[PDB]
Amino acid sequence: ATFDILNKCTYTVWAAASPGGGRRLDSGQSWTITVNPGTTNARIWGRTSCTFDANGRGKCETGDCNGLLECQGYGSPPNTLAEFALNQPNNLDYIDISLVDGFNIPMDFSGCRGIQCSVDINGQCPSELKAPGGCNNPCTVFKTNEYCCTDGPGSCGPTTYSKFFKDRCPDAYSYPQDDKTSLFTCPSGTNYKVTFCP
Repeated sequence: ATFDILNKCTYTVWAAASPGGGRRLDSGQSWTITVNPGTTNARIWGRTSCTFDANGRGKCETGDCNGLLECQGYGSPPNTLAEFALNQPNNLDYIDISLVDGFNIPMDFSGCRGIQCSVDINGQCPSELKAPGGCNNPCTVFKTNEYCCTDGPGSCGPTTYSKFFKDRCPDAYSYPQDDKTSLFTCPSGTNYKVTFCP
């Protein structure tokens, strides 16, 4: 599948992908990548307030991936995520926006349907969850089963903190087991667009 990733934010977003790497996107810029069928565990995000040297090493305020421009692994929360797994059984791609590793930049993820989390989550973030440049999920910050769902299927459910996210972005995962209303599929062969600040 192809992914067009577009920055419509008024500020530079250093886009990142696992797998795929990373690119500086100033306002209005785009980066198109191919992710092969069968890839699972994949994600596209944006990073704010980065600084990189001529070799691409440095540090981002949000979403930092081991201090590289061209990521080779996941970023540090808080980071809004476009998650996907391609060509799964019955020729299905499974897509979602997740807030389980936090929020940093508003996002639209579109394929056979549009998913969008665009409200001002940073401006409204509870003080328990605030981070520089974003809003953490309570699971990242408070490590208990109530928010992290480690104790098995059905052992957790929505909390006051996850409802903060879900009330604002009903279609994105707000806690780890938030699948019924956050996990979507498209037919394999669909191509995708991820847009920052839609």
